[PDB]
Amino acid sequence: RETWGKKVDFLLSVIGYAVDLGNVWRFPYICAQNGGGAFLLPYTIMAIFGGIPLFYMELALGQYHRNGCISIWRKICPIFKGIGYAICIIAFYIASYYNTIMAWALYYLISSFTDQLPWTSCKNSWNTGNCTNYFSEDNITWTLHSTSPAEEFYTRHVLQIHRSKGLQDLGGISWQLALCIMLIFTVIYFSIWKGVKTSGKVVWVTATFPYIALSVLLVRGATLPGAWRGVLFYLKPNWQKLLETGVWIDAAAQIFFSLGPGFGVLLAFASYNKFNNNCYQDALVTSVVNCMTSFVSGFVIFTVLGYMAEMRNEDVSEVAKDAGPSLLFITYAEAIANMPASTFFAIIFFLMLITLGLDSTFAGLEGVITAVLDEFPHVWAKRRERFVLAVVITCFFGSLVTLTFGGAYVVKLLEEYATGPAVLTVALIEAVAVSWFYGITQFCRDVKEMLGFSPGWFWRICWVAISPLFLLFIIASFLMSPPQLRLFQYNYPYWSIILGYAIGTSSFICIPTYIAYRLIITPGTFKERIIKSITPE
Amino acid sequence: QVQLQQSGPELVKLGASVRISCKASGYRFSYSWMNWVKQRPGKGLEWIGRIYPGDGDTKYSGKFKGKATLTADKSSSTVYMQLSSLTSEDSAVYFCARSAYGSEGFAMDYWGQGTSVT
Amino acid sequence: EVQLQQSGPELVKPGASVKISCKASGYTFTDYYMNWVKQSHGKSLEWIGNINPNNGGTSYNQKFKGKATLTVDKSSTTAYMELRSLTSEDSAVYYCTRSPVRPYYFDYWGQGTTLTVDIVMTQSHKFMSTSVGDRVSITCKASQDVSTAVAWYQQKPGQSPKLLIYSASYRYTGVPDRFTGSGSGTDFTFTISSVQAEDLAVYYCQQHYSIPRTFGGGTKLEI
Amino acid sequence: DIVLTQSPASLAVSLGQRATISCRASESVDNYGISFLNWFQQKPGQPPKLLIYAASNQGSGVPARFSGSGSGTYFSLNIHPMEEDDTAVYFCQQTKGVSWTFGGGTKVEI
Ligand SMILES: *[C@@H]1O[C@H](CO)[C@@H](O[C@@H]2O[C@H](CO)[C@@H](O)[C@H](O)[C@H]2NC(C)=O)[C@H](O)[C@H]1NC(C)=O
Ligand SMILES: Fc1ccc([C@@H]2CCNC[C@H]2COc2ccc3c(c2)OCO3)cc1
Repeated sequence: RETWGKKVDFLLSVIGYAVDLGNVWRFPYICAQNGGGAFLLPYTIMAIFGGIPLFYMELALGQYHRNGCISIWRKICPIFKGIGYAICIIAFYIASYYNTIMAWALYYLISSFTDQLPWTSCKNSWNTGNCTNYFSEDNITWTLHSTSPAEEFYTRHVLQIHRSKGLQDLGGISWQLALCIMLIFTVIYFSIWKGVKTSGKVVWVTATFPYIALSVLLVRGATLPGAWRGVLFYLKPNWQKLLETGVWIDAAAQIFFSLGPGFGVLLAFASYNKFNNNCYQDALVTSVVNCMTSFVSGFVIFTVLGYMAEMRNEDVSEVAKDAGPSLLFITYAEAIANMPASTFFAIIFFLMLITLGLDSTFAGLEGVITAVLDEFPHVWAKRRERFVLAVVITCFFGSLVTLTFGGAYVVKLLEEYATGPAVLTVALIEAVAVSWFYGITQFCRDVKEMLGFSPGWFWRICWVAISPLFLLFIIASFLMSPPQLRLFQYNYPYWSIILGYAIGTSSFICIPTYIAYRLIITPGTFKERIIKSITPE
Repeated sequence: QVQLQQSGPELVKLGASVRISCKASGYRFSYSWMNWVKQRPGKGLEWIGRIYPGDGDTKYSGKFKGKATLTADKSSSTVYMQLSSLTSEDSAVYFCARSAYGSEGFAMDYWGQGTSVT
Repeated sequence: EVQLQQSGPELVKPGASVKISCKASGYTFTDYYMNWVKQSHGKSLEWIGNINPNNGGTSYNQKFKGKATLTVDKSSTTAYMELRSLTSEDSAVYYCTRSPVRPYYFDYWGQGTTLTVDIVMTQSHKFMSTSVGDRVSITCKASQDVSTAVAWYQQKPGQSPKLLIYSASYRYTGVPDRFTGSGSGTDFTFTISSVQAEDLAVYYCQQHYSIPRTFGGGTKLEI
Repeated sequence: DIVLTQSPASLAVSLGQRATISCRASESVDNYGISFLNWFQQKPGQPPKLLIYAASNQGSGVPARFSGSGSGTYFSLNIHPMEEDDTAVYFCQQTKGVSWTFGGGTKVEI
């Protein structure tokens, strides 16, 4: 089995999958809404209890077994083969809606290449009767039905929501946005076909370019008037909110969505590695800096919308009343065009949203191609240049339901209802498989032989008690009441939760089927055919 | 309601300058365009240009840049077209029309009375 | 021709429900909100809550969590309300108004119906004694940062209030030139030059920087 | 500039008969769903009054004897049985940017 090139190669990819473009809007918006500066207090207690040790055990299975996604269960407990088959179809399900997010930013790159941006004026073919964002000298008013010019460029031209009605009519995919999918998917295919050799070099440019982009964008907001109003609503501690049980669960779901452990993507990094490296130091620095990136990237957004609170003359909660991916392309996009030298700052920000998205889908394609190779030798991936080409075309044709004119409605149901509870259910079932079924007394023996020391008292109790109980509280309150996903004054029908749960449980129905697949083919006494499939060979 | 009032007519001679205006009232002229159309008795229509007030963008086509200079101002709430170096063949009828928004397809809902530039 | 009709008063037993309505006319019902303003007996104004007619959702103050709701009707352009658990402290007068969007102000005001049974704005003393025609001044201080959302109203005993100043710097349509004000951040002042007997009424300091909106105490010119 | 012609040059419709008028062009201005093609009607002494919003919806001040539909590179305005008072000229107008071109016009007679 091959390995990485240098030592710092695979330490740069674990942080690169940990950070994405989701860390700039999904984290700091729940901070400002739920008590301001008091939201950082559950961010550091729930990380050491549920975030960090569950992030650590996924590397420990990949370090010793040095196998893929599906073959690690062959030497632990073979009934849990449905875990690795579940994450394969979510990787086809994630790549349908996730690549459209940078495709909106890739269209913004060619649109903002000119000197005159279309966001500082209403000189276009949108609904110009509501495009009245010019701030005159006390002769300006907007009726309930008015819109923003950043919204009209997002809804009329890119998504074309006027051409559709909702889930009943999706129609004909935009041809201009379809060309952006071909520009994205070319760079994905030309970096994974060789393996870890080209994957070890492409991250050297794409994982540090957004980090230097956070530095040049912070000095823009630092010497910016009205930036002190944004840090006021961000840092003010409100301890009256923490008595509610709702803010505790939403803070616990944020750390799990940011790092994203147990999905099978990260264990491919530890498979192509020597056993002599300290996994304790490699896992501790990644979870520490990821809180540091989400703290720094909250400063570059809230200091700019504080200037929007000055010009539009409202509170920062009123200008940020939306909740979702529209925080970057509606509110933050219009703030760049009103700045001097707007041609330079618009490119470096919208290319930052490009590079943070492609690091997550660089590694996500490696986790699905490594699984089919080791379980079926000399059957799949005999020629590595051809068999990964069959993988990339399936998520290309699968994304045709997301490139429609009603494409904004399908990415809302698939992010929250479909892939939302699916990533918790696949991660809780693997947490009890290694802890209870495989045994906590057996698991620490493989860690001390590759390191040289036994783990402490904190790591032994939290692997059996805290980490199964950490994901149980989040999945219970999520299946309490179906929320109403409001997207541009269009209310979803009552059967939207029915179709949303059915596409979400299609991966979750695979795991009770795959435990039933082996108890049929394995003959003998009903007690003996089970216990043969818990204890490995 | 919305009205568009032009100025009086003017006789065309060799080397004269004719200034034509069109006052906008009853709506917000900063969020719309101002179209101009050529009209000759016995011929059809022809597009000249547009004025988008607020920022100063002006588009020219159909070789009318050499004689027609389209300039407007937000404070007095009207537009102007500065004509220069006229001949006898440049005699035509000018109109100003209010353009609708992009949802209606930039249509000319209202029109002026038109001046006789000959 | 903006006019808001008001229903007649009624005597309701405490603990029961009440129904209050006001029909909107003269404008598009979906273009503006439908806000309600509490007029307590012998004291200042209070905010009640706002309704969104396009979606049916509503936002209100924390004191109306288990007391009242807000519904509207698009077929008749008339909003409905239902207060529950009446007490002796709820002796007040309900109002109906017109409100714009971004910013949220109060342009028109209704006649009202009597019911028989945050950023706070601190002001100066209310009882000021000056001669007729002299330049007066009204001082209003803010507890937090308010950029420009300062307004001033004028309410007569027995008459309905009205909007006077626009964003604390310029006049409104239908307002004489004697009313002018300024301010920036925290030093919000208001002055009237050459006062008359017609302007002798109760003034109010306003704040619209953040939801929920909080009204002021009130001042009086005598003279 | 986009080439925009008009055919025929003159039409003779009797009392009680229907007709149609088209605008020949190389575009296909069908961008973002809205058909970027307008219609006008200029009378002698009157300005070219608007008829239909983007060849799909009747505007204000227009009588109910006018309609229009179509798709692609060929439209067709639907005219009711006309009277003697409809002596005017109809024009084409493609409003797709950035350069606009107008039609030639046809003579309406009885
Ligand atoms: C932008 O403004 C226009 C005004 O022309 C709004 O048009 C309204 O559309 C609805 C149907 O969607 C009609 O029922 C209304 O009658 C129209 N307006 C009026 C005043 O009649 C348009 O809805 C506005 N855009 C948005 C997103 O609200
Ligand atoms: F619900 C959620 C599922 C997975 C996550 C991840 C958590 C870590 N940071 C990146 C997030 C997106 O993961 C991706 C992106 C592209 C992919 C992919 C995975 O596999 C195929 O192509 C987040 C949320």
